[PDB]
Amino acid sequence: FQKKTRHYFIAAVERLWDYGMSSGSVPQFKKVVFQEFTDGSFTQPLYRGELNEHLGLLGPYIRAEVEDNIMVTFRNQASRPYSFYSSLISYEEDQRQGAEPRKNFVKPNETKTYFWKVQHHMAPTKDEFDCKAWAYFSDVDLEKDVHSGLIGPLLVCHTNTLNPAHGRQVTVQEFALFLTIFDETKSWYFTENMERNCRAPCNIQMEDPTFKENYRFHAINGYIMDTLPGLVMAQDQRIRWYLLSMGSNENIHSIHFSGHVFTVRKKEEYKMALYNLYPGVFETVEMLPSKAGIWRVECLIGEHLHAGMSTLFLVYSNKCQTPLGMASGHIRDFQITASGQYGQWAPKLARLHYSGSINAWSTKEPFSWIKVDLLAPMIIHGIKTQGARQKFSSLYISQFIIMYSLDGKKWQTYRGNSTGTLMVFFGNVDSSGIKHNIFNPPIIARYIRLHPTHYSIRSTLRMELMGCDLNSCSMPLGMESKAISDAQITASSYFTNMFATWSPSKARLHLQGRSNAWRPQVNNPKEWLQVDFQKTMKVTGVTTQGVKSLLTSMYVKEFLISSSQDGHQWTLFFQNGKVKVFQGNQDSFTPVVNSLDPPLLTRYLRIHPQSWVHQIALRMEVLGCEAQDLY
Repeated sequence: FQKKTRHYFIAAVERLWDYGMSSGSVPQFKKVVFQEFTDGSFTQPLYRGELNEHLGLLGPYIRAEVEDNIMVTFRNQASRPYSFYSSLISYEEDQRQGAEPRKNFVKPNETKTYFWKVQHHMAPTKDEFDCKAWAYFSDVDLEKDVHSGLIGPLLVCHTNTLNPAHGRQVTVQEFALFLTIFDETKSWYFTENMERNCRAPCNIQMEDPTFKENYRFHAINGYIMDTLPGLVMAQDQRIRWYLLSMGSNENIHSIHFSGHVFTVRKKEEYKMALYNLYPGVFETVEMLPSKAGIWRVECLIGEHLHAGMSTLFLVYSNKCQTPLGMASGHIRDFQITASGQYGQWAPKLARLHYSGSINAWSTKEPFSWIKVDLLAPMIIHGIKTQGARQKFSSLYISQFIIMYSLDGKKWQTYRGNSTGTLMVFFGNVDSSGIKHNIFNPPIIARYIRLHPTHYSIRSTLRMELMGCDLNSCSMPLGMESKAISDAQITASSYFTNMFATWSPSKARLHLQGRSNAWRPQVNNPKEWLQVDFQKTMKVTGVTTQGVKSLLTSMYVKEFLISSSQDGHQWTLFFQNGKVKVFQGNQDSFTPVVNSLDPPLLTRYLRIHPQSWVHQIALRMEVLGCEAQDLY
């Protein structure tokens, strides 16, 4: 094993604070931020990827192991000079000095570089977790420059915990949360007060009730209206929260995650439901978010919640109404083929919460649709839909219909609970409106289409899909295991006397007994066996088999299948042309791998025998799963 020298090429620059969710007269503000750069030339702006966009408005992640080397090669690009400071900032030796000027000061365009051995002084212990949290910031004006925006996260971990892939991922997934009430009586804000807001209409509210940050900025970062973007994780892959509070002396932030419970190491580990974040207390805390859906982080201190802390997060997965991974799924998955175009393009980047100005789907086309391929047959319980924000303009989809496909070939429309002809969905009201439409129940698709019925200024959408897995279903549905009850299967008829009862309940793949299968009362090709599923299912295929009656051999050679949603009237199974002549059995044992070209959407599944051997006789199984459960 080795040690590593890990240099971070980092600078300070401005831009700042977009509001643009929904809730036009938005101000510009112009505070400072830390920024990662590529090298010593300081050119490439090191594009903040989907995996750390939550980080947004503060600095990048500086990271090391125990016996390691940390290096910062820093440039300042701003008006006030700033600096780089943290707890282990091991400055060495003495000098031919005048009472030790150990003052860190970094002038604009000058390059102050410093590097140090990270000793076990910063390190987590055996009683602790994989990695500890620390803060870096600017020490020049440590009152102002924390409100100025120079907040930074530092991660010190155990040896053999990081990767060649950068950072660590061994069942991890890490997010820093940065709780501060910001204020502009601090950093340079004179160059904001009469820069923007004022020209000839000015001279309104000096310091008297104008309090521009106590008008707004309760930060969980600085994307902090009631919403910040990239809090994206799996419901099993057990997440580490890096919770640091900063700011002034009221900046006690009592934070929780509704529906979830976390575990905090200290001496031993003990289990907590909310944490009181104190200014200068840098916490590391873990959870296993086994409640799938959509939640939020909030500071539960009354007044702080009611001015910008009700901030979302999203947990994808299995168990089993989970997101399908519009954040953490596929970097640029499926989209359209023609129906989607504005430069700022289609899915590609139409994901729920995704930040920036180039963000979401965007078409001024009356005949529009988007289309995801879920790569597999999948459960989809619902959809969260949301709009995007323009120049000064609110723009979303207000109504939509959904279509889906199981194959790629034959699509149809959708129909909510007894609704009418077509299921009309309500969309957003605004450019934020996380309108979590559940599909009451089902859709086993692979492909989903969203078509707008009405729009604002364009057909504009970003979204996330709910559901899970089936069970990835070349798996038995429950005829062998008997998850499908003996009450839950009827046939057209059954053969019964005294020595035998060949009831429909017995049509199971490997059954023994005297009457060990289904047989009808007489032998017709308009006969049938019917599985009721007490909820709506997907079918991969039907595995058929015959009977060893001790008398003679008995099996079904050829058959047809019918489906139904109501349970009473029947739409039957077709090829590309006429009905499907299914190839079946030849013996008293041996099961048949008999699957469907379109996989079947159905709650009611009927076997219709055609040709047989000696009598019609059936043992069987269904391969499949649900998706959801009715209409």
